[PDB]
Amino acid sequence: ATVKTGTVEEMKNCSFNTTTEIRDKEKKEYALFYKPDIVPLSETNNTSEYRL
Amino acid sequence: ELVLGNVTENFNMWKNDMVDQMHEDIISLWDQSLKPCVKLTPLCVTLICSD
Amino acid sequence: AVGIGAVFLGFLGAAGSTMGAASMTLTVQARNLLSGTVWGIKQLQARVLAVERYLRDQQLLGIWGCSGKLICCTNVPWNSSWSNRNLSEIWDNMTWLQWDKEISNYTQIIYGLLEESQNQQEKNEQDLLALD
Amino acid sequence: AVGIGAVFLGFLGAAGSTMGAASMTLTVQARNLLSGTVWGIKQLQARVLAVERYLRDQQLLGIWGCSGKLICCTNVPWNSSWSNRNLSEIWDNMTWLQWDKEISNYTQIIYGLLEESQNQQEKNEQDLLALD
Amino acid sequence: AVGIGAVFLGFLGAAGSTMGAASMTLTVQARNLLSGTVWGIKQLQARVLAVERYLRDQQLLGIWGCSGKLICCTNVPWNSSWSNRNLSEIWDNMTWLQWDKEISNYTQIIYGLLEESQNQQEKNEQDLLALD
Repeated sequence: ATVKTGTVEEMKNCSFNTTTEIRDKEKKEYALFYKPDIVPLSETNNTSEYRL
Repeated sequence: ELVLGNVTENFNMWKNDMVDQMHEDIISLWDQSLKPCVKLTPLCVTLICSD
Repeated sequence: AVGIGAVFLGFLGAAGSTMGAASMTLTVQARNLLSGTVWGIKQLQARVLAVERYLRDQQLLGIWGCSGKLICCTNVPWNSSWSNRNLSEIWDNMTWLQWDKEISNYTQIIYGLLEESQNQQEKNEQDLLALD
Repeated sequence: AVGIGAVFLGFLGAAGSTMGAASMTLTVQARNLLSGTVWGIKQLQARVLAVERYLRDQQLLGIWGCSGKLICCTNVPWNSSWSNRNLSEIWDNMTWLQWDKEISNYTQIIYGLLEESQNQQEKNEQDLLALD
Repeated sequence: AVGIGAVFLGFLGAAGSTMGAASMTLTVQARNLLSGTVWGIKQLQARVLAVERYLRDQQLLGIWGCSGKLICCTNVPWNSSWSNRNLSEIWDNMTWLQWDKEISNYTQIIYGLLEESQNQQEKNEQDLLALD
């Protein structure tokens, strides 16, 4: 969220594509999550990639 | 068939409850009859139209 | 208006007749108190209340005396403060619904008297049966 | 066949014995007419119908007389148009099931006679207790 | 503890009093045995059991005699093997709960005596009304 100590770094800032009302249109969107809701997505070179 | 004879009784049209039983029974039955039917969720696509 | 085949089969149909004349019809009301997805719960709840209504009445009739008799005397004297009419007004002038407007005051006083009259009578009969 | 521990506990076990000899078993039936997710609705509807079946008989016996007596007399004479048999055929030859085939005709004649027989008794007792 | 307005309205409240003293209070128990989404099934199942419990008790009382009497004598003598106490202990020293700890043994022997005692009486009465 702003790097630094585990008081701020308890928050990640994450972005993803949501499906809009229109099934064929997807929109990029963002939110903050606490580290315990998030797990590093595997199958990648230790990157910025995650899931719930 | 039963006309009550020498009785007189205080009826009311607007303070009446049985109208709300009709109203709740109507809504609860309408909403029940729709549950098994096709949701149109896949059809919220971009339509392209002309006259 | 009154006919003994149906007057209380749609309930109520004697209620204008005055209290003495109504008293010949009571059976037609008694025999009609108990006729017969979320609608399943509606009907079950409606039925089960109609049973408990009937049994709670039959239980009160049991405890005071009399056990099933439709009409009975009770050995509870009628108090002066209730005595506001000559008997002929009650039996020959008033309707049952009109009389209810009076004795709907103070009713549970009568039920307390009626219950305890039966206790003392069962105590007394028990000693007579103990001698017998 | 007959055995007062179980004959009517799975019901009906006396049905061939002839009408007189069956009269000793009635208690075994009287004690058993009330033994005891959509399946919950099937069971609740099964139970509540069995209660309403039972109470409606108790209401009828209560209205004709007799309030819980299993057997009683009634001050309705037996009409010649039903009297097609001598008493020995009834009590010593037919079964209850064989008897039903006759008096399943005209049954509501009898229930009209019985209910009014009681009304007139309760009226007549009321006058005597008024004089008492 | 004892008080006829509430003692058995939360049920049970005379249970410490000894059997002779508790006998004045029985009415308060009887008059309360029948008071009143998936939770609807839970409530209907509780009600329907409370009804069938109450009726199965009244059915037994009918069959033995007595159909509504709260207290009655029964023409079954008390066998020596149960007679293990003087009457004065039973009525003046034990509580109803402490007494139950004894005659909770073998109670069905007494029900077999009570049921059959009524049959022989109702047959005997029918032969007298057969000459009335």
